[PDB]
Amino acid sequence: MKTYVPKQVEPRWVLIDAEGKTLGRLATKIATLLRGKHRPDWTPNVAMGDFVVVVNADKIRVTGKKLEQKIYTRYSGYPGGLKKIPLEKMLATHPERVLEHAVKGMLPKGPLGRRLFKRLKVYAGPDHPHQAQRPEKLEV
Amino acid sequence: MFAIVKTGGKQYRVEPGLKLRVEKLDAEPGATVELPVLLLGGEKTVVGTPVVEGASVVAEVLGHGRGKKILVSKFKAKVQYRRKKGHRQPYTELLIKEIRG
Amino acid sequence: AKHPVPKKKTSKARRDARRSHHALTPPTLVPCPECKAMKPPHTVCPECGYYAGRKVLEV
Amino acid sequence: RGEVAYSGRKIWPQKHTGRARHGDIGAPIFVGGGVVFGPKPRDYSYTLPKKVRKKGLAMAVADRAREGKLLLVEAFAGVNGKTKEFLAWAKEAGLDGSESVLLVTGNELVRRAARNLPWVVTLAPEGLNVYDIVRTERLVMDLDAWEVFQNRIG
Amino acid sequence: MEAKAIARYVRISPRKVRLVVDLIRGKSLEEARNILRYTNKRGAYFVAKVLESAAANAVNNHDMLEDRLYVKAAYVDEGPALKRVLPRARGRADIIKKRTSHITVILGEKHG
Amino acid sequence: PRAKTGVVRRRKHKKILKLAKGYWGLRSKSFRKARETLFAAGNYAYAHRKRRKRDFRRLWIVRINAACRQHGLNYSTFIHGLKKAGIEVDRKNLADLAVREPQVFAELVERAKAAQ
RNA sequence: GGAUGACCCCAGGCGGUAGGGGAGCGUUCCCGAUGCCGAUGAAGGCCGACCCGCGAGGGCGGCUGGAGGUAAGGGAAGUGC
RNA sequence: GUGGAGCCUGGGAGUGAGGGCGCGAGCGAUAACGUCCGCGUCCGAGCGCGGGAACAACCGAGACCGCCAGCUAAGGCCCCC
RNA sequence: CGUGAGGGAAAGGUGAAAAGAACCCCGGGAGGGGAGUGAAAUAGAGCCUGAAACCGUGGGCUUACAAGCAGUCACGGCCCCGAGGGGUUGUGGCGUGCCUAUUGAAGCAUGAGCCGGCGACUCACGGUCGUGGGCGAGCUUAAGCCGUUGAGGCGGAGGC
Ligand SMILES: [Mg+2]
Ligand SMILES: [Mg+2]
Ligand SMILES: [Mg+2]
Ligand SMILES: [Mg+2]
Ligand SMILES: [Mg+2]
Ligand SMILES: [Mg+2]
Ligand SMILES: [Mg+2]
Ligand SMILES: [Mg+2]
Ligand SMILES: [Mg+2]
Ligand SMILES: [Mg+2]
Ligand SMILES: [Mg+2]
Ligand SMILES: [Mg+2]
Ligand SMILES: [Mg+2]
Ligand SMILES: [Mg+2]
Ligand SMILES: [Mg+2]
Ligand SMILES: [Mg+2]
Ligand SMILES: [Mg+2]
Ligand SMILES: [Mg+2]
Ligand SMILES: [Mg+2]
Ligand SMILES: [Mg+2]
Ligand SMILES: [Mg+2]
Ligand SMILES: [Mg+2]
Ligand SMILES: [Mg+2]
Ligand SMILES: [Mg+2]
Ligand SMILES: [Mg+2]
Ligand SMILES: [Mg+2]
Ligand SMILES: [Mg+2]
Ligand SMILES: [Mg+2]
Ligand SMILES: [Mg+2]
Ligand SMILES: [Mg+2]
Ligand SMILES: [Mg+2]
Ligand SMILES: [Mg+2]
Ligand SMILES: [Mg+2]
Ligand SMILES: [Mg+2]
Ligand SMILES: [Mg+2]
Ligand SMILES: [Mg+2]
Ligand SMILES: [Mg+2]
Ligand SMILES: [Mg+2]
Ligand SMILES: [Mg+2]
Ligand SMILES: [Mg+2]
Ligand SMILES: [Mg+2]
Ligand SMILES: [Mg+2]
Ligand SMILES: [Mg+2]
Ligand SMILES: [Mg+2]
Ligand SMILES: [Mg+2]
Ligand SMILES: [Mg+2]
Ligand SMILES: [Mg+2]
Ligand SMILES: [Mg+2]
Ligand SMILES: [Mg+2]
Ligand SMILES: [Mg+2]
Ligand SMILES: [Mg+2]
Ligand SMILES: [Mg+2]
Ligand SMILES: [Mg+2]
Ligand SMILES: [Mg+2]
Ligand SMILES: [Mg+2]
Ligand SMILES: [Mg+2]
Ligand SMILES: [Mg+2]
Ligand SMILES: [Mg+2]
Ligand SMILES: [Mg+2]
Ligand SMILES: [Mg+2]
Ligand SMILES: [Mg+2]
Ligand SMILES: [Mg+2]
Ligand SMILES: [Mg+2]
Ligand SMILES: [Mg+2]
Ligand SMILES: [Mg+2]
Ligand SMILES: [Mg+2]
Ligand SMILES: [Mg+2]
Ligand SMILES: [Mg+2]
Ligand SMILES: [Mg+2]
Ligand SMILES: [Mg+2]
Ligand SMILES: [Mg+2]
Ligand SMILES: [Mg+2]
Ligand SMILES: [Mg+2]
Ligand SMILES: [Mg+2]
Ligand SMILES: [Mg+2]
Ligand SMILES: [Mg+2]
Ligand SMILES: [Mg+2]
Ligand SMILES: [Mg+2]
Ligand SMILES: [Mg+2]
Ligand SMILES: [Mg+2]
Ligand SMILES: [Mg+2]
Ligand SMILES: [Mg+2]
Ligand SMILES: [Mg+2]
Ligand SMILES: [Mg+2]
Ligand SMILES: [Mg+2]
Ligand SMILES: [Mg+2]
Ligand SMILES: [Mg+2]
Ligand SMILES: [Mg+2]
Ligand SMILES: [Mg+2]
Ligand SMILES: [Mg+2]
Ligand SMILES: [Mg+2]
Ligand SMILES: [Mg+2]
Ligand SMILES: [Mg+2]
Ligand SMILES: [Mg+2]
Ligand SMILES: [Mg+2]
Ligand SMILES: [Mg+2]
Ligand SMILES: [Mg+2]
Ligand SMILES: [Mg+2]
Ligand SMILES: [Mg+2]
Ligand SMILES: [Mg+2]
Ligand SMILES: [Mg+2]
Ligand SMILES: [Mg+2]
Ligand SMILES: [Mg+2]
Ligand SMILES: [Mg+2]
Ligand SMILES: [Mg+2]
Ligand SMILES: [Mg+2]
Ligand SMILES: [Mg+2]
Ligand SMILES: [Mg+2]
Ligand SMILES: [Mg+2]
Ligand SMILES: [Mg+2]
Ligand SMILES: [Mg+2]
Ligand SMILES: [Mg+2]
Ligand SMILES: [Mg+2]
Ligand SMILES: [Mg+2]
Ligand SMILES: [Mg+2]
Ligand SMILES: [Mg+2]
Ligand SMILES: [Mg+2]
Ligand SMILES: [Mg+2]
Ligand SMILES: [Mg+2]
Ligand SMILES: [Mg+2]
Ligand SMILES: [Mg+2]
Ligand SMILES: [Mg+2]
Ligand SMILES: [Mg+2]
Ligand SMILES: [Mg+2]
Ligand SMILES: [Mg+2]
Ligand SMILES: [Mg+2]
Ligand SMILES: [Mg+2]
Ligand SMILES: [Mg+2]
Ligand SMILES: [Mg+2]
Ligand SMILES: [Mg+2]
Ligand SMILES: [Mg+2]
Ligand SMILES: [Mg+2]
Ligand SMILES: [Mg+2]
Ligand SMILES: [Mg+2]
Ligand SMILES: [Mg+2]
Ligand SMILES: [Mg+2]
Ligand SMILES: [Mg+2]
Ligand SMILES: [Mg+2]
Ligand SMILES: [Mg+2]
Ligand SMILES: [Mg+2]
Ligand SMILES: [Mg+2]
Ligand SMILES: [Mg+2]
Ligand SMILES: [Mg+2]
Ligand SMILES: [Mg+2]
Ligand SMILES: [Mg+2]
Ligand SMILES: [Mg+2]
Ligand SMILES: [Mg+2]
Ligand SMILES: [Mg+2]
Ligand SMILES: [Mg+2]
Ligand SMILES: [Mg+2]
Ligand SMILES: [Mg+2]
Ligand SMILES: [Mg+2]
Ligand SMILES: [Mg+2]
Ligand SMILES: [Mg+2]
Ligand SMILES: [Mg+2]
Ligand SMILES: [Mg+2]
Ligand SMILES: [Mg+2]
Ligand SMILES: [Mg+2]
Ligand SMILES: [Mg+2]
Ligand SMILES: [Mg+2]
Ligand SMILES: [Mg+2]
Ligand SMILES: [Mg+2]
Ligand SMILES: [Mg+2]
Ligand SMILES: [Mg+2]
Ligand SMILES: [Mg+2]
Ligand SMILES: [Mg+2]
Ligand SMILES: [Mg+2]
Ligand SMILES: [Mg+2]
Ligand SMILES: [Mg+2]
Ligand SMILES: [Mg+2]
Ligand SMILES: [Mg+2]
Ligand SMILES: [Mg+2]
Ligand SMILES: [Mg+2]
Ligand SMILES: [Mg+2]
Ligand SMILES: [Mg+2]
Ligand SMILES: [Mg+2]
Ligand SMILES: [Mg+2]
Ligand SMILES: [Mg+2]
Ligand SMILES: [Mg+2]
Ligand SMILES: [Mg+2]
Ligand SMILES: [Mg+2]
Ligand SMILES: [Mg+2]
Ligand SMILES: [Mg+2]
Ligand SMILES: [Mg+2]
Ligand SMILES: [Mg+2]
Ligand SMILES: [Mg+2]
Ligand SMILES: [Mg+2]
Ligand SMILES: [Mg+2]
Ligand SMILES: [Mg+2]
Ligand SMILES: [Mg+2]
Ligand SMILES: [Mg+2]
Ligand SMILES: [Mg+2]
Ligand SMILES: [Mg+2]
Ligand SMILES: [Mg+2]
Ligand SMILES: [Mg+2]
Ligand SMILES: [Mg+2]
Ligand SMILES: [Mg+2]
Ligand SMILES: [Mg+2]
Ligand SMILES: [Mg+2]
Ligand SMILES: [Mg+2]
Ligand SMILES: [Mg+2]
Ligand SMILES: [Mg+2]
Ligand SMILES: [Mg+2]
Ligand SMILES: [Mg+2]
Ligand SMILES: [Mg+2]
Ligand SMILES: [Mg+2]
Ligand SMILES: [Mg+2]
Ligand SMILES: [Mg+2]
Ligand SMILES: [Mg+2]
Ligand SMILES: [Mg+2]
Ligand SMILES: [Mg+2]
Ligand SMILES: [Mg+2]
Ligand SMILES: [Mg+2]
Ligand SMILES: [Mg+2]
Ligand SMILES: [Mg+2]
Ligand SMILES: [Mg+2]
Ligand SMILES: [Zn+2]
Repeated sequence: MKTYVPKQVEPRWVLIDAEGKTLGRLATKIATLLRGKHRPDWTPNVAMGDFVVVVNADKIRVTGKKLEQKIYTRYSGYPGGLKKIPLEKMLATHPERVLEHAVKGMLPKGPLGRRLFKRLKVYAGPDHPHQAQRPEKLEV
Repeated sequence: MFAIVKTGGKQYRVEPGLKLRVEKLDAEPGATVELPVLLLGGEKTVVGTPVVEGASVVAEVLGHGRGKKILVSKFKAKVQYRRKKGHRQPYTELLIKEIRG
Repeated sequence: AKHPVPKKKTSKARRDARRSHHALTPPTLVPCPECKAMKPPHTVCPECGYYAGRKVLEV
Repeated sequence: RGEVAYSGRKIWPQKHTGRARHGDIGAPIFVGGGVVFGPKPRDYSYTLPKKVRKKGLAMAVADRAREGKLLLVEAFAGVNGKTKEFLAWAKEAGLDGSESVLLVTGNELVRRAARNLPWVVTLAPEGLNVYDIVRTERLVMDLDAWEVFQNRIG
Repeated sequence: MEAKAIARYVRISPRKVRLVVDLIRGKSLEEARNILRYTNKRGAYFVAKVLESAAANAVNNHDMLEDRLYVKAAYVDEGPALKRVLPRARGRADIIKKRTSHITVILGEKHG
Repeated sequence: PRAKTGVVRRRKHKKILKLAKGYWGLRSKSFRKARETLFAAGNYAYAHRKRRKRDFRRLWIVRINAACRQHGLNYSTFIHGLKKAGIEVDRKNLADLAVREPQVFAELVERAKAAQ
């Protein structure tokens, strides 16, 4: 009788506070929210998930010796251009990239997945500029 | 009111006034059939376990047809295997008269 | 050398994409202040033979 | 490819030309070459059993008899060569030209008179054959041709 | 009203003359004349002649006014090519195609 | 008698070319490229007619999962509870109720909790 | 089942290269045809989201075309790229 | 034990380059995507489907067509999924 | 083409009738626009029909953050014809061209630029099985002869 398809939804803005949470276990939930799979009307081919703001992204937490042994790498395309940055240095320099990298590695590849990444707004420290959107705080 | 019925091995939300194609039923056009009911909804709300005892949906058979033709084609590479099959799925077109329940 | 050669025929799409830079620009033309005819700037008017207010060339 | 007009010269060397290998241009893979298994003059005749053709002859006449379309005539009173003469006769015998007629008679004047009518096929009894019987809707015969028929199917 | 001229079998490659025709498509007759007069292409000569022919058709045969005329449509079609031998090194002959063009100009009246 | 090709091949080719309308480049214009593309197209439609059934079931399941969690239980428990309740509304209609009739779906969640 | 393909019922089989077998489509030509279709438009061409057929194909309708075509049933092959 | 079982007579073949894997041996070096046999399997011809990141022969399973229905198999159930 | 012996092409169709387009216009001409002829002039001589590759003009939809054997399944947007259909494709799912040869190919192994047309299991005689009919301890003629002029019969030598 033809599956329901929603008309363009009005997206919800939620707020998550990352302080003390485990890096991967939180990414996994931000991925779900960005994909909008918590919504009973979920549709695989439209951006209809939530917008997710995150504060205290520099106070994310991690187990074991990952602060020293977790190595992000970037390849520049040039001979010898494989750069190695440990998690310690990344938190010290570009802390918001840590949760961003982890969320992005759990989103789908392709056009839609890159757009849902743009619906994530990651911030170091407790403040965020999206007061305009009035984000509903979420206990995850 | 609405009703979830079962016919042709499939399930359908129906309401009075609805035209619906289902697998081909054995009835002459213009007669009425009764469909089993798994759930009633809307005003009242009744849940089959699995079928609701008293319930029924009366529907007039408008007539029978063959679906638009589908090209069933098969091909195996490097083996000169080609098959072309034309398929038209039979059906009955029903109008939902009333949800009895 | 070993005689390089096209590996694949260029598609109608790619051949015409290459030619997206081939359109002609129209000539730059200005009215001649003497006879009102359209002529290239900084050239003697080929219609009345005037340039810089005076007659230079028989036309 | 042997009866065609070109010579048996090999048009270019076997190898190192960058082209497909070929012999002579009479080969059937060339436009204008020989043709591989085209028709040759043939005799399509064959000896059907004498008894089979005799049986067919008698059966084909029996068919018209069983139908009511076999007529035997004493002679052809009026007709002496002229088409209108035979036409007059055929009108008295229920032959209006609404049905095709195989006319079997040894009388040549009768045969000359009818043979131009579109609905009539003419034969001498010695030419009685089943194809002309089955071709036509009616069978009209001399008693002298009826006699010849009886002699041949015996 | 529309008026048309066609120059058929002009001995020039269609691709070259099309560059010229693209300049005047949609142009008023007067702008097209000035554009063709200072276009440094062999094909300006051929395109001009068909443009002027069609404008003479528009005035003389079709009750259209000169000062209203613009190039409502124009296009170049390929005629039959003249095939010619070009001798090369090593006993090899190439085939040069000297392409031909059909040149169409269609004029309308821009009421303004 | 001679029986040249005549009309036969141009008419076969045109059938195929018609079926290939819309394809890119020579795949809609060359008989040969069209035919190769259509061999693939037929096989994909067969395989995707099979796959469409699986695709839609999975969309129903994800939606049902979201509707369930709004009530503090997950899909796998809902389904087992419906089983013990003997309810046989399928995933196509579960999903639809889950969207169009939240109140009826909630009733169905209660049945599934009550039947553990 | 009815009674010798009259159609229905229920049941089971139906991946496939070399290869065996069966049933069909279409092309050219012959009988059918001194016929029949045809300028109120033959063949061929170009479209079609319509009809029939599992399919090869066959219809039908619109445009082009401008003089041929050819049934039911059979026969013969230079018969399908 | 009624099975695309078996036996008999005859028409038509194709095949007579196999390969991987498990087990059993020989050769090799208790080497080889190695070689050679035996029993079995699969690919070959199932490069059709699910799992195994991808992958003829490992695991699951023998695709007649259709369904926006249900149950399972290997394998899975934090996100990509 | 070859010194020569010798090799050896391509190329048919206006219309019923030339009535083959006077004259005017643009243009050096070619060519075209009108007029005129004709049932028809995209039958105008580069002439019946006029497919395909190939080229162009105009319109609808679409495309400059995007990863592709080019499709397919789904949904949405726009355009078109009027509880439907067609065209288009943004996103999502899936997805290793065809043929050939191989143990095994998307395969970085063969062949193919693309289209149209030509292009390969036949015929004679014998044999051997099966099959449709005729006759049956018998069956059958060959060459010829007569007849016919798309008529069929005779002929027993001979063969099984
Ligand atoms: Mg619905
Ligand atoms: Mg957390
Ligand atoms: Mg989303
Ligand atoms: Mg989504
Ligand atoms: Mg640590
Ligand atoms: Mg993926
Ligand atoms: Mg249906
Ligand atoms: Mg049905
Ligand atoms: Mg009932
Ligand atoms: Mg298919
Ligand atoms: Mg395949
Ligand atoms: Mg295969
Ligand atoms: Mg292949
Ligand atoms: Mg393949
Ligand atoms: Mg093959
Ligand atoms: Mg193979
Ligand atoms: Mg194949
Ligand atoms: Mg096969
Ligand atoms: Mg099959
Ligand atoms: Mg096909
Ligand atoms: Mg070199
Ligand atoms: Mg060098
Ligand atoms: Mg050098
Ligand atoms: Mg070079
Ligand atoms: Mg290449
Ligand atoms: Mg190239
Ligand atoms: Mg190409
Ligand atoms: Mg293109
Ligand atoms: Mg183009
Ligand atoms: Mg390019
Ligand atoms: Mg360039
Ligand atoms: Mg320009
Ligand atoms: Mg000026
Ligand atoms: Mg010879
Ligand atoms: Mg010769
Ligand atoms: Mg000769
Ligand atoms: Mg010779
Ligand atoms: Mg010879
Ligand atoms: Mg020779
Ligand atoms: Mg020789
Ligand atoms: Mg050679
Ligand atoms: Mg060679
Ligand atoms: Mg070459
Ligand atoms: Mg060659
Ligand atoms: Mg060649
Ligand atoms: Mg040869
Ligand atoms: Mg030659
Ligand atoms: Mg020869
Ligand atoms: Mg010849
Ligand atoms: Mg031969
Ligand atoms: Mg030969
Ligand atoms: Mg013959
Ligand atoms: Mg024979
Ligand atoms: Mg005898
Ligand atoms: Mg007569
Ligand atoms: Mg006569
Ligand atoms: Mg007759
Ligand atoms: Mg006669
Ligand atoms: Mg006669
Ligand atoms: Mg006679
Ligand atoms: Mg006679
Ligand atoms: Mg009769
Ligand atoms: Mg130029
Ligand atoms: Mg210039
Ligand atoms: Mg001029
Ligand atoms: Mg003028
Ligand atoms: Mg040179
Ligand atoms: Mg040179
Ligand atoms: Mg030289
Ligand atoms: Mg060239
Ligand atoms: Mg050239
Ligand atoms: Mg040319
Ligand atoms: Mg032109
Ligand atoms: Mg042929
Ligand atoms: Mg032909
Ligand atoms: Mg053809
Ligand atoms: Mg055609
Ligand atoms: Mg096409
Ligand atoms: Mg097309
Ligand atoms: Mg398309
Ligand atoms: Mg195309
Ligand atoms: Mg094309
Ligand atoms: Mg296919
Ligand atoms: Mg496949
Ligand atoms: Mg399928
Ligand atoms: Mg599939
Ligand atoms: Mg399934
Ligand atoms: Mg969910
Ligand atoms: Mg269960
Ligand atoms: Mg269920
Ligand atoms: Mg709603
Ligand atoms: Mg059955
Ligand atoms: Mg069975
Ligand atoms: Mg069955
Ligand atoms: Mg089979
Ligand atoms: Mg003939
Ligand atoms: Mg005749
Ligand atoms: Mg008539
Ligand atoms: Mg008439
Ligand atoms: Mg014909
Ligand atoms: Mg036609
Ligand atoms: Mg079929
Ligand atoms: Mg058709
Ligand atoms: Mg009509
Ligand atoms: Mg027609
Ligand atoms: Mg005639
Ligand atoms: Mg015929
Ligand atoms: Mg017939
Ligand atoms: Mg042949
Ligand atoms: Mg045949
Ligand atoms: Mg064919
Ligand atoms: Mg068997
Ligand atoms: Mg067997
Ligand atoms: Mg067997
Ligand atoms: Mg045995
Ligand atoms: Mg046996
Ligand atoms: Mg045997
Ligand atoms: Mg055989
Ligand atoms: Mg062999
Ligand atoms: Mg051997
Ligand atoms: Mg084996
Ligand atoms: Mg072996
Ligand atoms: Mg061996
Ligand atoms: Mg092995
Ligand atoms: Mg392997
Ligand atoms: Mg092994
Ligand atoms: Mg083991
Ligand atoms: Mg041993
Ligand atoms: Mg060692
Ligand atoms: Mg080995
Ligand atoms: Mg080993
Ligand atoms: Mg070993
Ligand atoms: Mg083995
Ligand atoms: Mg297998
Ligand atoms: Mg495979
Ligand atoms: Mg593969
Ligand atoms: Mg294989
Ligand atoms: Mg697999
Ligand atoms: Mg897999
Ligand atoms: Mg793996
Ligand atoms: Mg594999
Ligand atoms: Mg497999
Ligand atoms: Mg296995
Ligand atoms: Mg196991
Ligand atoms: Mg099976
Ligand atoms: Mg299967
Ligand atoms: Mg099965
Ligand atoms: Mg289950
Ligand atoms: Mg399990
Ligand atoms: Mg996992
Ligand atoms: Mg991923
Ligand atoms: Mg993945
Ligand atoms: Mg999930
Ligand atoms: Mg010479
Ligand atoms: Mg020489
Ligand atoms: Mg000479
Ligand atoms: Mg020679
Ligand atoms: Mg010639
Ligand atoms: Mg012609
Ligand atoms: Mg003529
Ligand atoms: Mg006439
Ligand atoms: Mg004059
Ligand atoms: Mg004049
Ligand atoms: Mg002048
Ligand atoms: Mg003048
Ligand atoms: Mg001069
Ligand atoms: Mg002139
Ligand atoms: Mg003109
Ligand atoms: Mg003129
Ligand atoms: Mg007139
Ligand atoms: Mg004219
Ligand atoms: Mg025409
Ligand atoms: Mg004409
Ligand atoms: Mg004519
Ligand atoms: Mg023509
Ligand atoms: Mg033409
Ligand atoms: Mg044309
Ligand atoms: Mg064309
Ligand atoms: Mg054009
Ligand atoms: Mg365009
Ligand atoms: Mg446009
Ligand atoms: Mg980006
Ligand atoms: Mg964009
Ligand atoms: Mg892209
Ligand atoms: Mg895109
Ligand atoms: Mg494809
Ligand atoms: Mg896609
Ligand atoms: Mg979907
Ligand atoms: Mg649509
Ligand atoms: Mg769509
Ligand atoms: Mg877009
Ligand atoms: Mg993919
Ligand atoms: Mg691929
Ligand atoms: Mg193929
Ligand atoms: Mg080989
Ligand atoms: Mg090899
Ligand atoms: Mg093999
Ligand atoms: Mg290569
Ligand atoms: Mg390649
Ligand atoms: Mg090689
Ligand atoms: Mg290759
Ligand atoms: Mg080789
Ligand atoms: Mg090959
Ligand atoms: Mg070539
Ligand atoms: Mg070439
Ligand atoms: Mg092409
Ligand atoms: Mg071809
Ligand atoms: Mg044979
Ligand atoms: Mg032969
Ligand atoms: Mg024969
Ligand atoms: Mg024989
Ligand atoms: Mg024999
Ligand atoms: Mg034989
Ligand atoms: Mg026999
Ligand atoms: Mg006999
Ligand atoms: Mg007997
Ligand atoms: Zn001036």
